[PDB]
Amino acid sequence: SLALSLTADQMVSALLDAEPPILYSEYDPTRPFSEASMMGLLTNLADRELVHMINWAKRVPGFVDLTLHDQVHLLECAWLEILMIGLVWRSMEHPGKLLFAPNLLLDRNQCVEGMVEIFDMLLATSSRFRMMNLQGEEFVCLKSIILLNSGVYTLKSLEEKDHIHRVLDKITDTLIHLMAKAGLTLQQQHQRLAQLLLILSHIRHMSNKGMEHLYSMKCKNVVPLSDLLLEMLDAHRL
Amino acid sequence: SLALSLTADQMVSALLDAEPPILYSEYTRPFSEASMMGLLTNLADRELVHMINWAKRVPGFVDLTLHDQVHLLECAWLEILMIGLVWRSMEHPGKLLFAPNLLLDRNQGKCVEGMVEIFDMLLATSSRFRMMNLQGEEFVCLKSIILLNSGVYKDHIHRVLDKITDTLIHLMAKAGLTLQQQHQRLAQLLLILSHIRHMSNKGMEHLYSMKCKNVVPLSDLLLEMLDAHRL
Amino acid sequence: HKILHRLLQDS
Amino acid sequence: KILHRLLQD
Ligand SMILES: Oc1ccc(C(=C2CCC(CF)CC2)c2ccc(O)cc2)cc1
Ligand SMILES: Oc1ccc(C(=C2CCC(CF)CC2)c2ccc(O)cc2)cc1
Repeated sequence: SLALSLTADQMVSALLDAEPPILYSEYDPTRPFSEASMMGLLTNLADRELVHMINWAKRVPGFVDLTLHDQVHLLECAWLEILMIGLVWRSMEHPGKLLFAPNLLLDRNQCVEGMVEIFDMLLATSSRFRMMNLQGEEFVCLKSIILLNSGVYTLKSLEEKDHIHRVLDKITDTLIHLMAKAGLTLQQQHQRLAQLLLILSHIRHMSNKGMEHLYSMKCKNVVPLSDLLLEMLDAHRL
Repeated sequence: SLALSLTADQMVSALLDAEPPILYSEYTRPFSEASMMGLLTNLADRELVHMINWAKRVPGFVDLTLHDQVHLLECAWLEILMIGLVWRSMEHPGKLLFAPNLLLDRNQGKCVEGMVEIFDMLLATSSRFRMMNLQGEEFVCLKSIILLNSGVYKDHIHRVLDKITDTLIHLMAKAGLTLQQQHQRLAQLLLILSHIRHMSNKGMEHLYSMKCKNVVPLSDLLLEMLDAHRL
Repeated sequence: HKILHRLLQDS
Repeated sequence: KILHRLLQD
């Protein structure tokens, strides 16, 4: 595999080049909003983002080395986590607001459903990234870690697992390398590494609660969930 | 906060001294949905009392307001129960040591809807801890991290979390690991905390389902802890 | 109002 | 499965 042969800077360059674009929503300020229609906006946005995420994952070093079944599994497990960390990343420069799209800025007020608790958790995570001064190089490393780690726990296949483990170690070294170049001391490096990885626990949480919320509305017969989005959601049941 | 003035060894021994005991279940191998969840509920309820007293002895936790202590415990109680479970189950591959007199395998999770999936997740996490040769000193650091981080969305908790991070590194350096091995092992341990969170949320759904059925009597304490996640 | 309040007290 | 197909193409 070429993923294990990459240097830290090459790993960063690869991840930066693999970055998906920022998509627009069909939001219209002149158009009346509703509880269902707002979810429709986010649904339609996430659905289009998924296609770009799938192609993004293929450019993540070490991912295509895996079997198709393992690739499907990891994406099924992490798709909402990856969407959310992207959302949280885009919302850094906007305190108290979530930038779903360049034409779609929502605050805690402009709400629903139960979603308002999830909104607050996303806002708090964004506030966290902001105060940590999260860098783009760190962000792409974190997002790649989420992809490979979120799904990972005969005969073998075990072989697939420790390959992911080695790539995860590589991204770990990459993170440390980035912080070292930033001029951080060894103590500050370990602390920041810890701070960054603990956020992944929160992203997992928001994903799980979000998945419950998405499954909740799917039974309410409210919003056109796309064919792919129905697949990704159904994989987490239950 | 005295937690910050503590040395690494003082932090470790404080966490070691705060450790709750390994409790026993009552004295038949569970298969039914009732007796299985009946024994687990009774055990967990008694474990919760020890967890609360344990939390108050975790450095920095008492310095928080009571409402913050409540919030953190409500958020993390199942995570804490589970990491204790996978720790106890380390020396027993393929089995979950809920109690020394209560060893369960995945075959007993089969007879309960949506249980065996969580069982396998717990078994995989326990197996991972075993392959990493997780030490007790590391375990108590991780469990304290869960308590303080899981609901943490403040400056005080931030520094305490950094303090525990320094404590983990101290332990690894004490064990003779190189700087490279230290930050690699630190990453591996903390990434497992993401899986622990996932299992907790899945377990919480499972408990909410059991509560809705209403056959296994829940304690009022367990109810409040459970209802805290109802959103 | 919560049991957890009482138990966390008992100083 | 759609995800399985998109990963191929
Ligand atoms: O770029 C993003 C990130 C997250 C979301 C979603 C969110 C984030 C905010 C949550 C709080 F309500 C709901 C899940 C989402 C996903 C799929 C759907 O069908 C609907 C919404 C969309 C685009
Ligand atoms: O030491 C432990 C750890 C976890 C559990 C439980 C778990 C772990 C395994 C889950 C999947 F089956 C279910 C929840 C649990 C908690 C509260 C209850 O009322 C009932 C069970 C108990 C004791």
